[PDB]
Amino acid sequence: TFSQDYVANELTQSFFTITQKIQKKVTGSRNSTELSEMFPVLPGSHLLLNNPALEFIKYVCKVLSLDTNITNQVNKLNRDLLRLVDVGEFSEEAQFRDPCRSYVLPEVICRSCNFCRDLDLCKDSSFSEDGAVLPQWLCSNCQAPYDSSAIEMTLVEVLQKKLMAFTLQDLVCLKCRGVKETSMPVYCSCAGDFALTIHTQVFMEQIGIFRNIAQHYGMSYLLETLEWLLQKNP
Amino acid sequence: VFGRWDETKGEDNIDFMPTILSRFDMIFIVKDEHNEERDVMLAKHVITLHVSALTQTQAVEGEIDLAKLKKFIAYCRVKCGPRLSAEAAEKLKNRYIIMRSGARQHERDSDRRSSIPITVRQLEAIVRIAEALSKMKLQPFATEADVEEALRLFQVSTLDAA
Amino acid sequence: MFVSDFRKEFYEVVQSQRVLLFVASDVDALCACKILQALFQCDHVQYTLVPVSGWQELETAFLEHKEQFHYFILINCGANVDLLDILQPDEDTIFFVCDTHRPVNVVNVYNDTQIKLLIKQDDDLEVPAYEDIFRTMRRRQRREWEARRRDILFDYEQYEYHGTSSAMVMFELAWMLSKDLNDMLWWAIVGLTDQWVQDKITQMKYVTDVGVLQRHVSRHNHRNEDEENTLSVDCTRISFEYDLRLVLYQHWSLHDSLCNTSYTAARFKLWSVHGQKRLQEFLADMGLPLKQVKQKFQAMDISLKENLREMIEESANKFGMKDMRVQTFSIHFGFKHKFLASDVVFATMSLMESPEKDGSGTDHFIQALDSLSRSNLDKLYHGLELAKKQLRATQQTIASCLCTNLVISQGPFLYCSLMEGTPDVMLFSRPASLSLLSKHLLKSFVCSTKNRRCKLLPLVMAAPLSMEHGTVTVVGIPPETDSSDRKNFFGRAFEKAAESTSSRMLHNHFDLSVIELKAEDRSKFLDALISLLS
Amino acid sequence: AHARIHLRDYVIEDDVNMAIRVMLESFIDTQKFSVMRSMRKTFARYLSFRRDNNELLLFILKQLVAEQVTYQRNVPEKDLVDKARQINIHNLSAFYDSELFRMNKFSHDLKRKMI
Amino acid sequence: MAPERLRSRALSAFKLRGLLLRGEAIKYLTEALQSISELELEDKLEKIINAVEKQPLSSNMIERSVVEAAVQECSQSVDETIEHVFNIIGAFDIPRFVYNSERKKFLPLLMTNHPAPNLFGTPRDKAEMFRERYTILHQRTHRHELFTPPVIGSHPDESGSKFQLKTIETLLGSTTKIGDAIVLGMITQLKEGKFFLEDPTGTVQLDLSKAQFHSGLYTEACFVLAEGWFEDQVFHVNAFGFPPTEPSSTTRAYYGNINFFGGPSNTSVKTSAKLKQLEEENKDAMFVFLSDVWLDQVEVLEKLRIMFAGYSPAPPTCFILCGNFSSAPYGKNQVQALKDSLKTLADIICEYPDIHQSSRFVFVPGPEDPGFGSILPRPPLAESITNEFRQRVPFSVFTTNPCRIQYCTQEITVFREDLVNKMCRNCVRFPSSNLAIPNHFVKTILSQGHLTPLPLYVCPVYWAYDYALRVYPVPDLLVIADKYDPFTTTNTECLCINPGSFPRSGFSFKVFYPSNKTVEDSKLQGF
Repeated sequence: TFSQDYVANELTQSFFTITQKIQKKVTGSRNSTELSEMFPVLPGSHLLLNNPALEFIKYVCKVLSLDTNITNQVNKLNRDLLRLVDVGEFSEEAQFRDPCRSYVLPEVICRSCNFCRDLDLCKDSSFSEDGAVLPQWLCSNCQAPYDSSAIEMTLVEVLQKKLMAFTLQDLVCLKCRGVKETSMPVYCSCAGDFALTIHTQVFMEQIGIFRNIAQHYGMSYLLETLEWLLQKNP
Repeated sequence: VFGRWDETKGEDNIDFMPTILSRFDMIFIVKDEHNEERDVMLAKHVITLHVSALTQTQAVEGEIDLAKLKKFIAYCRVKCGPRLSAEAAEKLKNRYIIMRSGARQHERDSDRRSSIPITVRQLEAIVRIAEALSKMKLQPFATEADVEEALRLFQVSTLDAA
Repeated sequence: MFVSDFRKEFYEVVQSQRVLLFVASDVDALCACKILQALFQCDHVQYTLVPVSGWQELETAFLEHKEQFHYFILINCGANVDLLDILQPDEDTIFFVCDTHRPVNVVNVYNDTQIKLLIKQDDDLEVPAYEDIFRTMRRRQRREWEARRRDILFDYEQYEYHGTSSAMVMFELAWMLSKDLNDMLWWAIVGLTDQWVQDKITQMKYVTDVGVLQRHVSRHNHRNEDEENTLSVDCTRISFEYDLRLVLYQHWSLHDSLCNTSYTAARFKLWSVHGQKRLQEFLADMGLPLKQVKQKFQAMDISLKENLREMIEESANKFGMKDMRVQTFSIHFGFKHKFLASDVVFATMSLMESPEKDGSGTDHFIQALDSLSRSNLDKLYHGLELAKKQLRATQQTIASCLCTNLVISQGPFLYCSLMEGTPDVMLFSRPASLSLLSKHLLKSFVCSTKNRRCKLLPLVMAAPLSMEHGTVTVVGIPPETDSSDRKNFFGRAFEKAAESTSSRMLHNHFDLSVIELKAEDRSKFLDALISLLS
Repeated sequence: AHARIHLRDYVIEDDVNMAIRVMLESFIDTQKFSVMRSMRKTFARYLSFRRDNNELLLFILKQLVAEQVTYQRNVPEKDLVDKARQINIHNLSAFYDSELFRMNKFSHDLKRKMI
Repeated sequence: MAPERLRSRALSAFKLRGLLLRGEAIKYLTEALQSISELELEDKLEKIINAVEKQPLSSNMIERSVVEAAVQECSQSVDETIEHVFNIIGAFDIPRFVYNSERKKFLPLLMTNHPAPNLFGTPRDKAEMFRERYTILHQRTHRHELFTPPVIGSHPDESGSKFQLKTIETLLGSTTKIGDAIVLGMITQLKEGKFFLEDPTGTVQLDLSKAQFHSGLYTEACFVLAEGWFEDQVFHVNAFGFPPTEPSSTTRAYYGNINFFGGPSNTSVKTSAKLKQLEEENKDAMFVFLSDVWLDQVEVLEKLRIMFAGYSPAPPTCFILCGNFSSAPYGKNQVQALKDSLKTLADIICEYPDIHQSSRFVFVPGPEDPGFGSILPRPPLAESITNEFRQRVPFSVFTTNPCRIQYCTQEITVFREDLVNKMCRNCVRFPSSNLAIPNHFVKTILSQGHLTPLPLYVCPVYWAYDYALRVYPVPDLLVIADKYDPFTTTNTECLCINPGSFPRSGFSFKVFYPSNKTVEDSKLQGF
């Protein structure tokens, strides 16, 4: 239990040194057109990653803040290293966010082993497999693949039924919080305005998920449907 | 009455008589509702406002200066006196009947007279609110849209009496 | 090539032609443009006038206009770069260059056919010889010649500075054409006073050019007036003045002008809490009542206005301000209109560098250019109001920087920076006003500090430019000393530091000592500058 | 008010920290006695009970001394405060009145400026 | 002719009419007019200036393109044209008009504050659909003979030809047991069995114990004139009826010849003398209409070969193939099968080059075909499917469902959906059998003025594009492609037809002649 503090002091030294090392080396890298270009892009990637020492600090501190309840020294390291980078705590850029838009296709069945399992299409390390993504999309009973053709068609079908859910959604007034009863009103029983039950940004996020999935896995028919769905927008 | 508006106590939060409440065209119960997003944006606005006490008192886009707004109000007051259009008056008539029926049924359901009344003064209040909206635009008549905005404002002021 | 005679081999050429004026957004350029406009309008020359403020803008306008015009005039731009390389023109076009920037690029100097320079050959010029710049033991001799070439070219291009005013050059042309009006002479005076106000020239050169313009003022006055019978009060009357250095003191209260003049503010440390008491010591030495000093100058008692200049001079002498009086000019017309040349400079500059987010910088240029004509006198007065606001904001920024100690030594140069969202950083986002602020701030700093070494340092100053692109403007100022030549090396220093760092520097401004940087690049860029200046 | 107490013409981060501390300690005092523990932890950890920041200056001093000793073998107080005015740690006086540099055998003198 | 005098006179001719030519325009004009002298030059200049002014000029300054179009029109080049004579308009291309009540006029959206339509509509737009449907039917209703009499039109007052109208909010008041109330509103089963009426002012219960209903197939979301009396927050219906339908002649006589149908023409194409002539330039101007063309079947392909054999003599201007193109629409399988279908169709079309060069081929995909089938207006079939057919048969256009076809002065609407079954299942009152169901359906569609007079979950629609489904004013053809039954009907100078479903009609289909507006049966069942 108490050895958390000892390693915390050891990290108070080492983490400082390591942040200085990566800071001075990455900022001096002449191949950086912008430091945002430095980061790798996976099908789950959405964040505007910008300043590698900061992302490194954030991710390290996230795991350290969750692998013990004794977060006090981790919080102190956050304060010290964010000030060493000269970026403010309590800012948006200092907040951790999951770099991956995780998206799961559940209960994918394999005939090679007669087994069903859930599949995340954004999580996987597309750089190391590309065409081998389908072997990487193995059934966990075995190592047998799931195929690109049927999965692309499944994603398009998912998009169709999702867009149906959006187009037939309910609407809720922002003041009398019940659902919109009839087609007549622009304002509800009280004069509050209405709001979506299925917000547009849910669909922009899921469209971005499927777009990056299709881009990293070369799914051109899904990209046709997505390109049309993106064009007819505000 | 209890400092903050206490929703459990209902009409006891108001000590004003019905007779003086009827004379107010619009009654706002502006409750201070806690919310983190509004609080963050409000605090940022306040702090930037306090910082902006040194920046030469510059004007802002999409805004009228205070002096120009004052003179414009004086000009519109002396010049334009609007009236209601006929169909707009018909709309206001019907909506007044629905509103009065709602108030009566609410009072019957509570078995207690509401603190804030809804009367002919409130009808005329909606009338002159619509006329004020028309006078902003120097129009001789108040349209159905002007009456609609007047109804919207009075509905905000009437949700505040529910 | 240098034009030897403006009349024959420039003006009589373009007089028969359609012309395109490119004009920089600075007051000297505006005055030269007004003089040349008046000449062309007398002779019905079909000119087109285009404002520009950077190389990208000049390139865009030239690409838009290259097909239709063959004769181009560049005012306060183009001399210090290779115009053929930058613009890529057709060989039948001709570029006239009336630019105060120095040193002139050697390609522009020795290009005989296409680039013609409306620059005085008796200006301070040290162009290297042609054989030094343009083309086994023979290979060794050639390599030695190339080593000589790079050494001499670096010695030539190290320091940038400014020559004679373009407005003065254009008024010289107008005088040679015998079409010089009194208003043209006033524009020439304002053009010189722009250089003096912005400290682009030495005091000796300013006194020499004022001595030149004194003769023209005397000629214009005696053209149609003497001491026995005089002109109408409506006519413009330009008078030489040995007047006060204080800014806009005839349109302000004297308290405000003593507050916001960089000279007196730096001397008395009026940013500091003790400075107001020092100012009160000065005023009590003069014996001026405070209720009169804080009253507007036009409403001040004439008994006090009778000999105010001698009073201020003789009190300034014993308080240590040795050069309070300055040689300058004023213009009078009508009953109530009276301006100093410095006043017109500040008004036009404030109109041009106005912080309003309306239209475009070309729009602000247009307002500034219109204000230089007496048919648009209301614009001149509005510019004086904007100058009041600008000077107050300048002193507020200087006080903030010195109180919070943003100005900090970094070895061979002082460094300062303005943070986003601070009060009135918007007014100094634009590069020209930033350069002026940096000069005033450095004067205040060297007057404030006790450290004799720090009094000798130059200044580097930065401010935000575009948050969406994540960029900052940066300017470099030489050391502020009484006997400075007003030469600075920060153009080549910025260039060499950026190249040695592979930095994302956009070099868009006409002064080489003004640049744009991607913001995160600043740390390695500043480290490179420190290692370079050593 | 804290800036006025220090005769500062401009408000700094230390004054803001003091104001935040005053507000939060008063608010914690208004809570029930059982609730003060959870409330105090909530505000103290995240919301800027900025007691001291000695560790950054300790390792800055140690880094500068390591580089200087390495350079010497193959005015350090000025070298210390230069990096302290570069990074947002400008109130260096706490570091000199704290034991962290003392048990690392560092010391200060306003005349000699050696450490 | 002298170039300097030609330039000067051309510039003067445009200048006196108040028009400025750019340098390119005047240069091109002088080159075009170089072959003309004073016996013809000034008349030519006046003619081409009139041709310029006829165009939608946005400014006095003229670019080279406008004078190009003008002088080319002066030089004809429109002989045997297909442009101006035959257009296919996608549903997303239809102009978005909005009826303004105070002006009592349809305004295009550029002249208003209305935003552009998009798929991800606001909460307002979902209500705006039904509000605008009510608005169009309301302004339709009040122009009927039911309107109030003029100033002492009758010595005793009359109640709007005994059809005086009111809204819901008016009768929610003093009018209890008034025996002559008539209200326009939407039928809704707002509670189960307890039907309600709704209009933009409010709602009220419907006691429909007696219906006395006129002919027409009543469903939920149908707008009706409810005639009855009001008591106890219930409207006791005496009779139900739809609003009367207008002919397009009446609508355009009232509002002028606005191009509600869409397309290049600024005016309604039904009023144009030149286009009236170009319609009849071919006496046997002709079109063919089919549906559910299952080209994933070899039988359909072989029968199509025989149909091309049968219509080698007198080929159409265009073949119209409505969607549900497949026996088996079941995904990747059908994506590849439709690629094979179009490859084989291109083979067949190249085996009849005369029909290839004489006729066009357009496709209106159904809800079951691959892509965004299930929500209307459907986008066209996926371009990756069409690509080989695009390059091998350039004489073809894949388009949206519904799509609007114009042939000269006549208006054709094409829409693939099995809507009769949907309508009868969502029926509120089982109709009288004395009138046939396609006639019921067509009367309902025309009176409701909409292709989808059903709830949104029954007919999913992108909310802001609901105007594209509107049938207003009544066109020349309602080509409602539906499995139910091939048919032909008519009302209000429209012929409302169904080509059926080609595998289930015994491979029967329809033929149309706009030169006389006649319709013939391709009865080619044994072919």
